[PDB]
Amino acid sequence: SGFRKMAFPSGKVEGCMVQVTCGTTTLNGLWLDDVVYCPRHVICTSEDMLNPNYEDLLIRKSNHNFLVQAGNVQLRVIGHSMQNCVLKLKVDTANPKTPKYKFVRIQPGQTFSVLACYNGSPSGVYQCAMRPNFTIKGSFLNGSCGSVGFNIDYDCVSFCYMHHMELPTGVHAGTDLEGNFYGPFVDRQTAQAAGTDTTITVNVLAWLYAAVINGDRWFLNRFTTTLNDFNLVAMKYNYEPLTQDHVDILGPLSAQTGIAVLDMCASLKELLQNGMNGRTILGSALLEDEFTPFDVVRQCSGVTF
Amino acid sequence: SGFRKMAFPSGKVEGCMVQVTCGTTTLNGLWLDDVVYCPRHVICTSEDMLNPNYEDLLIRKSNHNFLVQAGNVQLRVIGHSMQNCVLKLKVDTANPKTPKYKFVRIQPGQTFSVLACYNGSPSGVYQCAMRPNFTIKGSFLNGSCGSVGFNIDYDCVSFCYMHHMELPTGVHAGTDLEGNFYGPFVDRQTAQAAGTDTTITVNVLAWLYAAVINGDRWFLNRFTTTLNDFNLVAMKYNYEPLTQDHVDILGPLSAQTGIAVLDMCASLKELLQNGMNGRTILGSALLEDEFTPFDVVRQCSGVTF
Ligand SMILES: COC1(CS(=O)(=O)N2C[C@@H](C(=O)Nc3cncc4ccccc34)c3cc(Cl)ccc3C2=O)CC1
Ligand SMILES: COC1(CS(=O)(=O)N2C[C@@H](C(=O)Nc3cncc4ccccc34)c3cc(Cl)ccc3C2=O)CC1
Ligand SMILES: [Cl-]
Repeated sequence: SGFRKMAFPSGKVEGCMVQVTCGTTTLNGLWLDDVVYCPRHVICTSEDMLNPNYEDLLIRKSNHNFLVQAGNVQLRVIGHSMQNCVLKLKVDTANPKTPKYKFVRIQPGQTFSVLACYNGSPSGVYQCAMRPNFTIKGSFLNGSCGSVGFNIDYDCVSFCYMHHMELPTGVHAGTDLEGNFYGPFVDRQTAQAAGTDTTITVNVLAWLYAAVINGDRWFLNRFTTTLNDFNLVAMKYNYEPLTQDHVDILGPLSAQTGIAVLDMCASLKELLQNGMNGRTILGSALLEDEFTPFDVVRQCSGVTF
Repeated sequence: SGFRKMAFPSGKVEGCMVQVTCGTTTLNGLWLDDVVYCPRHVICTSEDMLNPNYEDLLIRKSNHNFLVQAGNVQLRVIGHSMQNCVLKLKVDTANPKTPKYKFVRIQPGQTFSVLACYNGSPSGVYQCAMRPNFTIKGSFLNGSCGSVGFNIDYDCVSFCYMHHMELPTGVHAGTDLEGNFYGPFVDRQTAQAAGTDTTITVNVLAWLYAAVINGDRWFLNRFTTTLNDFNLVAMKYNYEPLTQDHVDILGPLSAQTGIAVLDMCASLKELLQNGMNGRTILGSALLEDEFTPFDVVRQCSGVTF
């Protein structure tokens, strides 16, 4: 029993964190095999940030202009290249702590663990989700650039996010490990704003199933709904549309609890209308959307209470 | 910006997790130097658990009855002894991954990171607090016994909790690393209940300071109060008493935000008597009490390990 916002154990990722310095700028890098990956804005001065010409700035750099530090050991840079918004520094030593890994680009609604780092040193681990507006609600300060997001399903680490910037609303933007930004963002200090955010409906449904598995049913009702009537209602509460894909994905949780997806959809509709009336669901007074169907299956028991 | 329930990086602890098997029972162990620490109930069958005489059960065991597995390597048990509710298995190999460590007994209200393990393999990391009723609200399934709680102080891991059991309410009970239970619990299959819980007042105040640092000030008011007046209010809402020690500990957060601790108490008093009125604080509709004053400072300043 219990249901917590659970992050993956960070040890496999901690062994890859390094500190990258280019002139006056210092940030974090990810050292896998003989390559160190970091945000390309490490080559920028504060006077460059508005409209940087990265190719022009990079062509003026040599290998020895990049200082890479792993613990208290200096790594020797023997090559450098740019792939989209990520800089790849070839080093003379393969990381002995390199775990089995993959680079994956995730979709909105997907969750991951973030290992927040400063000066190549991990300071904390937390779980978060890729918001529908392609931002993440992280906890990041100046110097956290280069911190990564990952999932560790089985023994392989799937890297899905590298931190690049904070937007004026306090939310964060970054790229996949191939340097492609999530969302309509750019690595420039120009005016950029996150689009209107929405609640991840399939994730709220998954979390309602997690509550049934753990013994709670106060929110269920005798009603059902069509998929379209649910979306007509939920979108009036800024909820993302629920697709047939989402309904199919919730199939196993539906079979485990005995509650059809569209019946859980009717329960959600009622919750949005009534609020909780002083009650909580899994220790929360809000509807939680940062647990996917896959997270619920991984954390909860296979036997309903 | 941002504020997350953040756990310490788990890597130093992951390198210590092993699987302990005694007959039919399998659980987790903590391997530090040449000793493996695990719950002493590993020697119990389902019949023994009803009324166990642990010394009598232990005297029957030999070193070879205990199977200890570190990754895919079998460790050789060369001795065994009991300290309170923890079993100590002496092994022929010192753990090469043993970090700098201490065993500390924490007090209610203090927080720690939990590395949830199954079969000696870490599956997740989450942050939680020692509740005033000495239980923890964890996320644990069968096989999680032996999972540990810890904090990191500079480069030293302070082990403070080892998981033993789940109570009927779904909350958890365990011991320090010297086998002393937190709370009025015993290690046996018998009816036990968590006492009435209370809210950790100094922690709610710390979290209100965190919200102010993050630009959430709607709950601030022009009022102040006294320790006597506020403690009457706290007693009424099942809040733990606030002492002069708590006020002193909140001193730095008070100086950083410009809000005197009893100024923040008058905000908390108004929140208790009147609610949030449809508003949230740091994305929560409840008053959060699982962040200590030190956690707020550490996360708002980026301390690394
Ligand atoms: C909105 O103003 C901020 C960010 S900034 O310092 O002005 N800044 C510097 C930098 C940036 O965001 N860095 C940071 C990353 N993560 C969390 C940060 C929390 C505080 C300070 C900086 C942080 C950046 C990088 C790129 Cl690729 C593009 C733009 C910027 C940029 O705008 C103060 C929040
Ligand atoms: C309250 O009923 C439960 C627990 S139990 O299975 O009946 N049980 C087994 C065991 C125990 O708690 N184990 C578990 C620990 N953590 C999470 C667990 C989730 C499910 C099952 C077991 C879990 C235990 C150990 C000690 Cl030292 C003393 C007593 C017990 C005990 O009572 C069904 C939840
Ligand atoms: Cl995805």
